[PDB]
Amino acid sequence: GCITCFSLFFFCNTATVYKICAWMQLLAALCLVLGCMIFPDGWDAETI
Amino acid sequence: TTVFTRILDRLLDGYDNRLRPGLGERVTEVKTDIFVTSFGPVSDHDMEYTIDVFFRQSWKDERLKFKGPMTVLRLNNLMASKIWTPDTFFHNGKKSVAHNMTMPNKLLRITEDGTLLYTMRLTVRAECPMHLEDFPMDAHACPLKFGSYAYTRAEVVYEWTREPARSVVVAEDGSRLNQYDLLGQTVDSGIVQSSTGEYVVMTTHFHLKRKIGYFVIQTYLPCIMTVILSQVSFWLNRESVPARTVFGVTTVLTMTTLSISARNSLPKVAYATAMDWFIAVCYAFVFSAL
Amino acid sequence: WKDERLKFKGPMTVLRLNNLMASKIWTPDTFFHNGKKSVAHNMTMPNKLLRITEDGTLLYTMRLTVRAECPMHLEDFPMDAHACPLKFGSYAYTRAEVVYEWTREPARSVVVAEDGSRLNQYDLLGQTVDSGIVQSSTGEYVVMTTHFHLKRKIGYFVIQTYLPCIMTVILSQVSFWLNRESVPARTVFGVTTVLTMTTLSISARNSLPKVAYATAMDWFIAVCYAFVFSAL
Amino acid sequence: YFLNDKKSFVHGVTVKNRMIRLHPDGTVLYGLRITTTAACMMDLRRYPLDEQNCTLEIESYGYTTDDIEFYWRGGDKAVTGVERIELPQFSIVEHRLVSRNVVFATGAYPRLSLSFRLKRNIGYFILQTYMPSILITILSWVSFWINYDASAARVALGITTVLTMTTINTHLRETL
Amino acid sequence: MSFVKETVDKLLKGYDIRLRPDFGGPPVCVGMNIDIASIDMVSEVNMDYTLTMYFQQYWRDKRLAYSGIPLNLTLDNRVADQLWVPDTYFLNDKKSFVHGVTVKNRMIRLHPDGTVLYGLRITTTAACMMDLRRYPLDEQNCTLEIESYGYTTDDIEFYWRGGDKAVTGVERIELPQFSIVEHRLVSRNVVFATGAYPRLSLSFRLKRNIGYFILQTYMPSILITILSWVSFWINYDASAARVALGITTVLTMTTINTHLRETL
Amino acid sequence: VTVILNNLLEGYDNKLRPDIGVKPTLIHTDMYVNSIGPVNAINMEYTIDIFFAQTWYDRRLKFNSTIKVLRLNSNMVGKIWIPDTFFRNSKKADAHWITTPNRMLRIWNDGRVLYTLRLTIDAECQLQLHNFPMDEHSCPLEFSSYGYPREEIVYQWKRSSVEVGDTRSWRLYQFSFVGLRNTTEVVKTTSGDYVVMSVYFDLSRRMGYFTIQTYIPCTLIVVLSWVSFWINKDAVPARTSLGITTVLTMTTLSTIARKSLPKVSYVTAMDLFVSVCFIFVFSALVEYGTLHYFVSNCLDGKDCASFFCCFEDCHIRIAKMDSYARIFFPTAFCLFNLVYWVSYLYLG
Amino acid sequence: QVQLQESGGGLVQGSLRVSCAASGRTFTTYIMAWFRQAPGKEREFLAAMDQGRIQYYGDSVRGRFTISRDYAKNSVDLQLDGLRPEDTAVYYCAAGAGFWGLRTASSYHYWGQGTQVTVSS
Ligand SMILES: *[C@@H]1O[C@H](CO)[C@@H](O[C@@H]2O[C@H](CO)[C@@H](O[C@@H]3O[C@H](CO[C@H]4O[C@H](CO[C@H]5O[C@H](CO)[C@@H](O)[C@H](O)[C@@H]5O)[C@@H](O)[C@H](O[C@H]5O[C@H](CO)[C@@H](O)[C@H](O)[C@@H]5O[C@H]5O[C@H](CO)[C@@H](O)[C@H](O)[C@@H]5O)[C@@H]4O)[C@@H](O)[C@H](O[C@H]4O[C@H](CO)[C@@H](O)[C@H](O)[C@@H]4O[C@H]4O[C@H](CO)[C@@H](O)[C@H](O)[C@@H]4O[C@H]4O[C@H](CO)[C@@H](O)[C@H](O)[C@@H]4O)[C@@H]3O)[C@H](O)[C@H]2NC(C)=O)[C@H](O)[C@H]1NC(C)=O
Ligand SMILES: CCCCCCCC/C=C/CCCCCCCC(=O)O[C@H](COC(=O)CCCCCCCCCCCCCCC)COP(=O)(O)OC[C@@H](O)CO
Ligand SMILES: CCCCCCCC/C=C\CCCCCCCC(=O)O[C@H](COC(=O)CCCCCCCCCCCCCCC)COP(=O)(O)OC[C@@H](O)CO
Ligand SMILES: CCCCCCCC/C=C\CCCCCCCC(=O)O[C@H](COC(=O)CCCCCCCCCCCCCCC)COP(=O)(O)OC[C@@H](O)CO
Ligand SMILES: CCCCCCCC/C=C\CCCCCCCC(=O)O[C@H](COC(=O)CCCCCCCCCCCCCCC)COP(=O)(O)OC[C@@H](O)CO
Ligand SMILES: *[C@@H]1O[C@H](CO)[C@@H](O[C@@H]2O[C@H](CO)[C@@H](O[C@@H]3O[C@H](CO[C@H]4O[C@H](CO)[C@@H](O)[C@H](O)[C@@H]4O)[C@@H](O)[C@H](O)[C@@H]3O)[C@H](O)[C@H]2NC(C)=O)[C@H](O)[C@H]1NC(C)=O
Ligand SMILES: *[C@@H]1O[C@H](CO)[C@@H](O[C@@H]2O[C@H](CO)[C@@H](O[C@@H]3O[C@H](CO)[C@@H](O)[C@H](O)[C@@H]3O)[C@H](O)[C@H]2NC(C)=O)[C@H](O)[C@H]1NC(C)=O
Ligand SMILES: CCCCCCCCCCCC(=O)OC[C@H](COP(=O)([O-])O)OC(=O)CCCCCCCCCCC
Ligand SMILES: CCCCCCCCCCCCCCCC(=O)O
Ligand SMILES: CCCCCCCCCCCCCCCC(=O)O
Ligand SMILES: *[C@@H]1O[C@H](CO)[C@@H](O)[C@H](O)[C@H]1NC(C)=O
Ligand SMILES: CCCCCC
Repeated sequence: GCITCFSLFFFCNTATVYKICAWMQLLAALCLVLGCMIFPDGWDAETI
Repeated sequence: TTVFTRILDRLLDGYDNRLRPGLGERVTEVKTDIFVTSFGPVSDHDMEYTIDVFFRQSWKDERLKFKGPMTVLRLNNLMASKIWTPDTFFHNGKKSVAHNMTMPNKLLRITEDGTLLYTMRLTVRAECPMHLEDFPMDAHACPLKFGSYAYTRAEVVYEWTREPARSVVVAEDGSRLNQYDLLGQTVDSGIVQSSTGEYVVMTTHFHLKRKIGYFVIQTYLPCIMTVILSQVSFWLNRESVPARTVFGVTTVLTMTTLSISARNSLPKVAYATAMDWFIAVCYAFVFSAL
Repeated sequence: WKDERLKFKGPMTVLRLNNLMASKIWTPDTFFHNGKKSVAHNMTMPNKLLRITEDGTLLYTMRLTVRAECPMHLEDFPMDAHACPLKFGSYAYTRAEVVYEWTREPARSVVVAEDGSRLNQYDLLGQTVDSGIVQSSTGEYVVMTTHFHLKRKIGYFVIQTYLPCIMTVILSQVSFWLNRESVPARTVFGVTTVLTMTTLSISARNSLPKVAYATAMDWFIAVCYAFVFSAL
Repeated sequence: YFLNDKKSFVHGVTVKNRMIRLHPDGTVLYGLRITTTAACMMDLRRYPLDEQNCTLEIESYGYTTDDIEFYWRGGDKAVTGVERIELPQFSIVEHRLVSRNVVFATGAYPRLSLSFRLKRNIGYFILQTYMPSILITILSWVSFWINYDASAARVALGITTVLTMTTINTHLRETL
Repeated sequence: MSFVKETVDKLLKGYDIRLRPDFGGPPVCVGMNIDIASIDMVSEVNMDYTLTMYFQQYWRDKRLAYSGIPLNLTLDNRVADQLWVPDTYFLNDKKSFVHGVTVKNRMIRLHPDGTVLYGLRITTTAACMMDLRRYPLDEQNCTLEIESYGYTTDDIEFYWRGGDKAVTGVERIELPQFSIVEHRLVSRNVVFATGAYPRLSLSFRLKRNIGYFILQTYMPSILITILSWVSFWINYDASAARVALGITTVLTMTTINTHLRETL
Repeated sequence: VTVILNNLLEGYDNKLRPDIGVKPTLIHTDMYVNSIGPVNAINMEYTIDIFFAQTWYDRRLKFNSTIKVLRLNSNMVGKIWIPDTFFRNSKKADAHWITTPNRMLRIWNDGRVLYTLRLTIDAECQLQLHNFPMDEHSCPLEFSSYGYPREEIVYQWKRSSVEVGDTRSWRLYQFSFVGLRNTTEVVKTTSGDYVVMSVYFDLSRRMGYFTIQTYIPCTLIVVLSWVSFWINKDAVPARTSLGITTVLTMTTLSTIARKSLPKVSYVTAMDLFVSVCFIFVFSALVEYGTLHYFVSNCLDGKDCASFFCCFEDCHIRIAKMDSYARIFFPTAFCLFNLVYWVSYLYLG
Repeated sequence: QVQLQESGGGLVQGSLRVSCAASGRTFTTYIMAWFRQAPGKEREFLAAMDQGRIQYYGDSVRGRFTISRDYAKNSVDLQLDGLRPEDTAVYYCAAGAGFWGLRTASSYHYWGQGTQVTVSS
């Protein structure tokens, strides 16, 4: 979505789009951290 | 012990299975009855229906009398095929199956007095002609008719073991119908005068009534709502020419789609059903609104 | 064929045998190489006839419903043509043991009935009759081959598929002749012609064998769809 | 045997539905109960306003007229039950019987033929295939009574009528 | 190899197929095993399901006991036509067959103590009553009922060989539409006037998968309804736009409904 | 020669395998695949026609003579011992009996028996239809002796194990025959341990029909949905009709996505592509609806409201939503296609 | 309209034949039956014949009355033999698919005028 929001650089003010990707990348990083922390929790599975 | 094998070996001595019991001096009387384990699907496309039955007949053959400590004698299928049994067949059958898994699903018991009891497990597809004038509001009486193929009325006569109503017993769980409801059975007997002679025909009639809720929710109600949209066209201001034209023509297209879908899932009938008349009137109403 | 063991003499000249006795005599183990589930009719009785001439010549006639494989390459559908084969020969006996031949000249030994064409889709142009040898791990086998040439009928697809697609494309191009200010009207042409082409494409593809490669009709429909999209 | 059959079988429940009846004079009656699918070449160019002509041919496999002859016992009353037939989509207009010797080059072979002339019933098609097409064609003429300037209305009407005809044709191709 | 030949010939010499093991004695106990190769089809219309299995029956026959050959004699399956075997049959069956390629998929194995193992590869269509009022959110229950046609409990008795582990291969079954939540084995004696007849019952509980209907039925309808709500935000005077949107949403819902009617 | 056959059949018990007490009976198997029939993905099965040949040794059938080989039709096949071979994953299999039984039996003087027959098998193949129509499968055909465990019958593959014909005369509509392989395993059952052998045929689906029929039309419908963004605002009937009728066209197109497949309860690649395109057209229509509605009517630098969340003015600029959607929608669709196609072709 | 005309005698000292001709609809697939009503208002089943040419009879008139159908003419005939004084009644011709019936008048939708029969000794 941020790579898509690179398109907004034509019209919108540069600062607000930079902040939009900033918040979007921060949220993406938070999701990636949550995934990496939750993934070892599932190692108890009978297949694993 | 030796008594069983001796009686089994000595029963068929001089027995001619080409001749019916009491040939030329009496009429072979067959007491028959049926236990319907499941009233199979009814295919209105093919005008047929499947039925699984424990079909058991009984008669008397004095040629097979015997004496011993035992009053009942079980015959294996090889020997059961070596003696005369009725040539019962289903008049309106299309393709019936005698079950053979794991061994022939039939049994033959003999009493010391010569009474034979012959039980079979069968799956019979039978013709059910249908009057679809009042479809989907219609009801039918699908028949199941059987009798001797070769022996006329003066040689073999079939009868019901018990009262005819109680001689065809349907299992409580044995109603495998999606479209219909099995209201009940009517058991009867009659005579057919064929080109070869008179024959006794034992008949059952299973009474079926089609369920209507599916056609109400799928066809009647959406068609009525489409028509109601067609009259709702009238309440828009007359100056909305493109709006009302689009409304009418797209309502006609919707009605056409509904008609196609309604008929696509139905048997290929020539004359018109009640569903067809309702759909045609709905066409007329949307067309007249436009 | 000829069987010296079955020679007989008498007032007769031809003696026909019933099925029980015919099953007690060697007959060729002919089978159809490209065959499938095939039927040997026995209504009311086995449709077979074995006859022996006084000099041991056996004639064996059967009535069969052969279901045979016709490999089809439907790239040119519906303008395609095919040569459906019918190959047969001995199963167990190699070329050194059993050899097949045609009773007459090869062209005249496979005779098609005048009114036997039960074809709806195709037209039977003709037949080609030949013979050959097929190699195998077991050995060489004689194979008698026929090839029936079939040409598909095009008129149904013309009236049902090609003509409505062409007319839809013409309708899409008709939008160019209206004034530019009729924006809803020309939008309605464009999108409804797209929807009509979609419906026609789905219908045309529905009644066609489920091949994963593109046929000629698929290319025609794709180009028409592109034309309608371009008009919009 | 039946020359034009494709798949036939004698019914076999509860036993093989055969009948042998010997008469004192020596006459033998041999009865079978047979369900047979028989080929019928149909000319459907006038479909659904078409009459079909379906026959059953009965021949001897390996006997000529000097060894066996066929005839229809009872004459025209040989075949019964046709009057009691009501097909879902056809109506049997007439049935005919003919006995003849096919003069094949080796020798003459007997043959019987039972023909039926079916006539298709059209109320289905009239009520369902012709009526909506006629109504949609009539609705397409409504555009002529609308003003020229009303572009959106006339265009929507015409193109949606075209779409409806396309839908009818495609789905009728699928169903038929 | 010869000594086996005389031993087998002696066993089959004088054998009476008509007489069960211990004809005058107690009932012969017949254990049963099933190995489910596959559950092929589940027809809601016909209300049945197809099932391929290796069905094995174990019993004891003193007539077939032999000594001097310490190994189990796996005989050609044709010998099954000469030996007595139970008259088992599947009560809720509609159409079944024992496979026949390359030879009849049948097994006879004798044991030195007289134990007979009799195996058959059977594909059976079995009727299964279905209650589809909650379809596609329905949990069906489909069973196979095994019974003796002629013999009552005095003559024959059934049991599941290995107990709850008698039927195997259920966990390896994959069904695209269903998931086998669990299976159960029951052994009982149905009581009638004639007598108590033994019966075994295999049962499966099938949970219909919902994802197919989520993607094909529910999400399109929800999205089309949400689009139909868009008219409320369009201006009142835009009659052509709002009417076109509403009537085309109605047409789209009709199209979805009819297509689902055809495919399902 | 009849004397030889009569002598061989004398004192012969076909119920007993050769070497019943001595050693396992070794069998050498060969297959010639005439045609791998169509792959029926609905029932998860595929048809295959084979010439199946088995070679073994029978000491009882040794004969001393100058003939050195007896070549025979099916007549004696029932008179001798034959292996109990059956196909484990065969839903339905049939032999061939027209004109006569399609079987062959050859017996050499040293006791070697070769037994060949033609078979048509409808073999089960559980297809994992993820990545459809980019899916590839390796459908097996397994067989083993029904009754005889590994200690009694052992199969062995020969050098020319499985042979194939042209492979252009085969009935494969959807797939292309990629390759072949053979394997031997020992499978434990309640009866015992059995020498199972499998032949895996590798198949890959063709995408030409799916490319022409659903991928390209769905993409074009998405582009036509984008065309609404260039239509002038206040052309309300035109834009509304365009959006909703493109939605209807996607609804029509999505029907044929699953016509070939069974009712699997997971999203295939085709389903995902169609779903994403549907969301794209839905989003275009919702975008126009929103635009029309809103137009008709401590030490880093500063603080946690100006160094982040833009709470100084921001909505205001909604009139330019078409300008954003003109480039946002093609960018989102192009990025989706780049991740979509790279994922299903190269990474996995 | 669908009508079922009846024809036959009304007086006999005897043997009689009562015919029934149906007009307005083809009853080839329907069951055609005869009913009797003596004075006292009680309707009695006599005979019925099916599309399969299967003849059902009532116990009171089994072996005496014979029912036949001419499907080409779309008519049903009843031959009455061994008449008695107690057989005097009005005879009705009926047609209709036998639902819950084949022996009950409620299952028949079509009926005719009826024909009077009297026997004097
Ligand atoms: C419940 O009930 C069902 C039956 O309703 C039962 O199923 C039945 O099982 C039996 C086996 O137990 C099975 O019988 C055998 O069939 C073999 C031949 O094929 C027959 O089937 C094929 C195909 O059938 C399948 O078709 C479909 C799939 O393709 C589908 O419906 C099914 O899957 C079905 O199985 C069919 O094409 C054949 O048609 C004919 O050709 C045969 C050629 O061999 C011939 O035998 C048949 O009679 C028949 O020919 C007549 O009909 C045709 C037209 O159809 C006419 O053209 C002919 O002129 C004839 O009129 C068959 O129907 C067959 O090989 C087996 O025969 C052998 O049986 C034993 C074997 O040891 C011997 O006692 C026999 O003698 C015989 O063996 C001899 O022949 C073979 C073949 O050459 C040799 O290899 C042997 O060495 C041996 O040779 C010796 O003896 C002969 C004399 O006998 C001598 O001449 C030789 O020189 C030599 O000395 C056997 O008959 C039956 O088909 C099947 N019925 C079905 C399914 O419909 C269930 O099992 C029951 N339930 C349970 C669970 O038990
Ligand atoms: C303005 C101009 C005026 C024009 C005039 C308009 C007139 C309005 C027409 C009404 C049609 C009446 C149809 C009723 C026909 C009689 C059918 C009937 O007896 O009702 C039940 C069927 O319905 C059913 O359950 C199926 C359920 C259908 C109802 C579903 C709720 C829809 C809610 C949406 C609103 C609906 C109302 C709108 C009407 C315009 C019978 O089944 P039952 O129980 O015995 O056993 C279970 C079942 O599975 C077997 O029947
Ligand atoms: C394989 C994956 C493919 C990835 C492809 C991704 C492509 C995604 C789509 C469009 C990108 C659009 C980029 C447009 C950037 C053009 C920005 C521009 O015009 O220049 C100025 C600088 O902006 C800026 O510093 C912002 C810098 C933007 C940088 C983003 C573009 C770089 C793309 C380089 C491609 C590398 C690929 C290599 C992959 C291995 C801003 O203007 P301006 O002052 O007048 O406005 C002020 C106000 O008053 C009115 O706008
Ligand atoms: C409104 C005015 C009134 C018009 C009234 C006319 C109405 C519409 C026309 C015809 C309807 C007749 C029914 C259609 C019948 C089908 C036509 C037909 O029979 O001829 C076919 C020719 O195919 C073929 O050349 C294939 C070609 C089909 C015709 C189309 C090709 C030219 C399209 C160029 C695009 C221009 C775009 C316009 C841009 C300005 C085959 O026959 P042939 O004997 O060989 O048997 C071969 C054997 O396989 C069975 O057919
Ligand atoms: C062409 C159409 C256009 C595309 C459609 C629009 C795009 C929609 C976007 C994302 C959703 C995609 C979902 C894809 C399907 C997901 C299906 C799935 O895998 O999850 C299921 C769970 O369902 C579940 O608990 C769900 C249980 C049902 C709960 C009700 C859900 C209805 C929605 C609730 C309101 C949401 C409001 C938001 C509205 C926008 C698993 O169980 P199921 O047995 O199947 O596995 C059998 C397994 O065991 C076989 O091995
Ligand atoms: C196609 O139709 C043919 C007839 O139109 C079918 O041929 C008939 O096949 C059945 C069984 O398939 C035969 O009936 C059986 O015969 C066996 C053997 O009997 C013979 O052997 C005994 C003992 O050696 C001997 O005593 C007899 O006289 C025979 O020589 C027995 O088990 C029973 O009798 C059983 O009825 C018919 O006999 C046979 N017809 C004729 C005229 O022989 C053919 O099977 C059909 N094709 C199929 C089903 O695929
Ligand atoms: C002939 O067949 C019989 C019957 O299958 C064989 O008897 C059985 O052989 C199995 C396998 O060795 C035995 O299983 C085992 O049981 C022991 C003791 O419980 C356990 O320690 C092992 O781990 C294994 O689970 C089984 O007990 C035995 N007896 C039965 C089933 O009654 C026999 O061995 C076979 N003989 C030959 C020569 O193949
Ligand atoms: C079938 C494919 C056809 C593709 C044809 C694309 C031609 C578009 C050329 C754009 C011309 C242009 O720059 O003027 C339009 C606006 C300028 O803003 P405005 O003042 O006109 O509202 O410009 C913009 O602000 C955005 C213009 C759009 C740029 C992105 C185009 C991507 C097209 C690829 C579609 C697959
Ligand atoms: C449930 C979603 C339906 C689709 C609605 C699309 C058009 C929505 C436009 C914006 C709605 C929110 C604005 C609220 C402002 C107000 O109070 O009116
Ligand atoms: C121009 C905007 C759209 C961008 C997406 C373009 C790609 C459309 C997908 C076309 C299907 C291509 C099929 C690739 C697989 C193949 O042909 O082997
Ligand atoms: C089949 O197996 C044999 C022996 O195991 C081997 O030589 C041959 O290469 C195999 N076939 C293949 C890999 O295609
Ligand atoms: C300008 C010509 C466009 C053609 C589209 C196929």
